[PDB]
Amino acid sequence: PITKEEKQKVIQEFARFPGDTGSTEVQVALLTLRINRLSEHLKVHKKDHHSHRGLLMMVGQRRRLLRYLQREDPERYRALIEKLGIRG
Amino acid sequence: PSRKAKVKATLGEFDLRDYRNVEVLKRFLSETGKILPRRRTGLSGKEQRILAKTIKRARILGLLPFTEKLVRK
Amino acid sequence: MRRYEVNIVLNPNLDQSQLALEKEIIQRALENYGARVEKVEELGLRRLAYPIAKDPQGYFLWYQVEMPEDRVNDLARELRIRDNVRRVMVVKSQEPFLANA
Amino acid sequence: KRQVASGRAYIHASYNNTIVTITDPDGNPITWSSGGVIGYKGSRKGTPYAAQLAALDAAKKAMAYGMQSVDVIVRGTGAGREQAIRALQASGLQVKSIVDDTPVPHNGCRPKKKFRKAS
RNA sequence: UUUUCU
RNA sequence: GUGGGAGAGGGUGGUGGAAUUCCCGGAGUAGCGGUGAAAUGCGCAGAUACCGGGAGGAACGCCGAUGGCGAAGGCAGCCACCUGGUCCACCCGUGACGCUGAGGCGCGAAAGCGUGGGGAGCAAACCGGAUUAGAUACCCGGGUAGUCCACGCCCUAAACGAUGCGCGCUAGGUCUCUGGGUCUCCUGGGGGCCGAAGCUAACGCGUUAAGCGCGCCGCCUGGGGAGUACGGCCGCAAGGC
Ligand SMILES: [Mg+2]
Ligand SMILES: [Mg+2]
Ligand SMILES: [Mg+2]
Ligand SMILES: [Mg+2]
Ligand SMILES: [Mg+2]
Ligand SMILES: [Mg+2]
Ligand SMILES: [Mg+2]
Ligand SMILES: [Mg+2]
Ligand SMILES: [Mg+2]
Ligand SMILES: [Mg+2]
Ligand SMILES: [Mg+2]
Ligand SMILES: [Mg+2]
Ligand SMILES: [Mg+2]
Repeated sequence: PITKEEKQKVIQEFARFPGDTGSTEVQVALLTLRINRLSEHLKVHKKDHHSHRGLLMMVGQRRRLLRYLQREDPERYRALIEKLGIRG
Repeated sequence: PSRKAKVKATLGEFDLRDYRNVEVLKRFLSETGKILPRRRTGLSGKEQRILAKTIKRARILGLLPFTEKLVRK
Repeated sequence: MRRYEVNIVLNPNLDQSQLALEKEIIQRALENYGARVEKVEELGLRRLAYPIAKDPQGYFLWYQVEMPEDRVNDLARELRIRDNVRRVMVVKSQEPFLANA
Repeated sequence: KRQVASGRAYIHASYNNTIVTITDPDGNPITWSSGGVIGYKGSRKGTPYAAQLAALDAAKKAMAYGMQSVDVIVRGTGAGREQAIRALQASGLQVKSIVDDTPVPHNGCRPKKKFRKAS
């Protein structure tokens, strides 16, 4: 599980400014996190199809956020990915 | 008419989550290791749902019977 | 980590030597698995609701530990090994749910 | 011959017969009877009367062994169940106690068609 | 038990 | 985002007791079983009924609901681990980032197929008994595939609410599951019932709409021929579209 610690570590880590809890960058960061824990959990458990739908929704939501991000500030975009690891 | 006295009233406060308080749990079983319905336990959807789980654990820890022979008859 | 409750029931026919012996293997067990004992209860011999291993009685324990979740399962894999240990139930600690209180 | 004095009276009632097995305080059968043991052969076997007779008989044979006291253990539902019981209560045996101990699965084996459909 | 057609 | 909550949602490992079957031991003896009646069948190599021990498979009684969870299929012994969804509170953060969705991709009850394993109970086919004018059936005795597990296929269904998804608007009453609050009431999420207006061929629906509206998808165009023929794509096959 993602502990409060690990989480808020990411939040600050990507936050646009002091107190930034839900910006495209933060959100995309948190999603990326979960997507990885989950994608991992499914390497083992090839048959947990129910959770897989979760993953599918998470990825989708991320795709949308980024799509919007790039649409708005294409720079913040290139930055986010690189920093994270997306597009890969 | 399931109107004698709900096992709840005939009992002080207690932690429904206690899987070892035999003396208390025992109260919720019948003349058999069967879990009394709510008309009997006098509990409630949420409570009863706990009681049950608790009772099962006690069962496994050889602390509560899964079943008993019926007398009288 | 997390707060667990380890219940153990063993042979009620153990002499103070045998009894103190298993409690030793248990202690090392807990230890070798990062289990830090917060407190302990030992009700001792109690009347089972039904025989367990032909025996009509049981000697109960109750070690409340704090250990790594990633090893609770493995911890019990070991505890059940003792021939006199005839019951091991590790439960997650939970706030008591009062009622009619 | 052994003289048992007190013992158990297992009644295997059912929608097809009913059979009684008197036993010693350890469960070892002394004597037994049934609808068939008595004259009865087929359908008649499961009747409550074929149970009364089987009970008294099983009881008589039990007296000859020295039996005087018994503990009844009813098992299964069936005509002749509560009859068998009354048959015993009478007889030369004293019925110390009565207990229903019919076996019931906590849902384990699939019943044959005859008994499927319920819950 | 079952127990067709008109 | 922070702080709470309920749940048979899912995956892995482990583990509990009841019951059936088989095996061993004891004690006991003439039947048991089965039906409308019976018979096949099982039993003196000792069955049935009773007690003790062992093995194995499969399913989890009460709790259990008129209950809950999930997108659907569907999900209930207990424990731990891994994991999806979701509701409430605070109003903290982003700032239209939204809805729908041809095709694609994934999931998808049962039966069925391939490889390996397993097999207690049940049981297509089948082998018998009976019933009948006949009985390729209904009832009874056996019984193989299968039902179980793993991996890979198949993709169908009364896959049903026979009701596509999202949003806004339109009396109330009553029961219930779960959360909050100043908690005999108020506020939110969910499951039911009666009903305003309104709708409906009628039955009925009615804030969980089948009412009033906007967006997008799918589909229908008399019955038989026929979900057939042909073609194509898919499948090991059955067969699917
Ligand atoms: Mg969760
Ligand atoms: Mg604000
Ligand atoms: Mg602003
Ligand atoms: Mg199947
Ligand atoms: Mg197969
Ligand atoms: Mg059969
Ligand atoms: Mg048959
Ligand atoms: Mg399928
Ligand atoms: Mg409501
Ligand atoms: Mg009207
Ligand atoms: Mg109505
Ligand atoms: Mg035409
Ligand atoms: Mg082909």
